Order: sequence, then structure tokens, then C-alpha cells
Amino acid sequence: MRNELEEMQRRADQLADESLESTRRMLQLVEESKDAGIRTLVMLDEQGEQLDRVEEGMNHINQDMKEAEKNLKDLGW
Amino acid sequence: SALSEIETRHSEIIKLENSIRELHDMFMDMAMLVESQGEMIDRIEYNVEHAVDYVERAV
Amino acid sequence: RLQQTQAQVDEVVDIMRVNVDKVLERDQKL
Amino acid sequence: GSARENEMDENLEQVSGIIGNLRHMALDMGNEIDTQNRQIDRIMEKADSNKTRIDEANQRATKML
Ligand SMILES: [Ca+2]
Ligand SMILES: [Ca+2]
Ligand SMILES: [Ca+2]
Ligand SMILES: [Ca+2]
Repeated sequence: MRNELEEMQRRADQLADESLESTRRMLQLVEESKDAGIRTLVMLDEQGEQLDRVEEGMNHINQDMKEAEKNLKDLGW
Repeated sequence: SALSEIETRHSEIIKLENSIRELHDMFMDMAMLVESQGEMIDRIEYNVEHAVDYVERAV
Repeated sequence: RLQQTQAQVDEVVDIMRVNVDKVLERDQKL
Repeated sequence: GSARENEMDENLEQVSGIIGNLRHMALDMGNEIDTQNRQIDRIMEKADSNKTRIDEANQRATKML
């Protein structure tokens, strides 16, 4: 009977020790996720502004092609 | 029953670690993905800025 | 309290999977 | 034992709080990407429209020769 109780306790202990080690690993995995997540938001913010510049640049081209077309209309071509 | 609740608690800890790990892997994939696209957008921004200059000089 | 975490994490997972799908789409547009 | 249980409890409390931030970050991410995807769609459209008008202007011009 003493052997059985001791075996159970030692199993509880060791299973609990592994659950602790798991929570420690959880902690590294969420910390790193946060950093990746933050990095992603910064890159997206930078790229947001880059896409704004590109769109503006497509609008620029657009208006100059209206100048080119008005010139062609004026020259009968 | 004390051991019993440790045993089932343990299983759920492991289940929770698996999800967290999956979540971490997505957050890493996302950042790689967005970083990569950072570089495709650099070239597009460059190609566009020069097309702007071209069209402007030609008109 | 353990249970509230498992479900909380699986929600973010679902959200990050949709997000990653949009970015594979954004990868295709570039 | 109680130093192990207490640590396991602080760890999980801490993971949880951080899961809450990750959710908030994932949602903002999703929104910013939806907005940039629409913007990319207007860029593609405008680039193709720009290229048609470029090709057309040139073709009209090539008749001048
Ligand atoms: Ca035995
Ligand atoms: Ca034994
Ligand atoms: Ca860049
Ligand atoms: Ca670069």
C-alpha cells in the first residue's frame, strides 16, 4: 500500500513538473509572437505609405496623359 | 483524484502549448510574408517613380 | 481559467489564418 | 508543491494577458491589409488604364510618320 501511494505522488510530481516546463515554453512562444506581430505592424505601416506614393504616382501619370491627349486633339491627330 | 486532476490538467496544458506554438508559427510566417512583400513594393515604387519622371519629361 | 486561454488562443489562430490568406492574396497582386 | 504551482499560475496569467495583445494585433493587421488590398486593386486598375492610354497615344503618333 505504501509503494502504491508513493508511485502515485511521484507521478503527480513529475507530470506537474512537465506542465510547469510547458508554461515556461508558452511564455517564450508568446513573447516572440508579440515581437513578430509588432514588426509586422511596422512594416505594414511603412508599406502603406509606399503604396500611397505609388497611387499618387499613377494619378500623376494619369493627369499628364490628359495633357498629351489634349495636345494630340489640338494637332488633329 | 488529486493525481487524476493533475493528469487531465497536464493534457490540457499540452493542448494549450500546441495551439500557442501554432499561433507563434503564424505570427512568424506573417512577418516573413510581409517582409518579402516589403521588397516587391520597393521595386514597384522605384519602377513607378521613374515612369512618373519619364511621362512628365515627355509631355 | 485554463479553458478561457485555450479558446482565446484558438480565436487568434483563426484570425491569423484569415490574415495570412489575405496576404497570400496581396502577394498575388504584386 | 506550492513554488511550482504558483509559478505555473503566474506563467499562465502572463501568457493570457499576452494572448489578449496578440488578438488586438491580429485584428489591426487584418484591417490594414484589407485597406491596402483595396488600394492595390485601384493601383492595378490605374496602371492598366495608364498603359492603354500610353499605347494609344503612341499609336496615334505613329500615324504622324
Ligand atoms: Ca505498479
Ligand atoms: Ca512503480
Ligand atoms: Ca523597404
Ligand atoms: Ca529594399
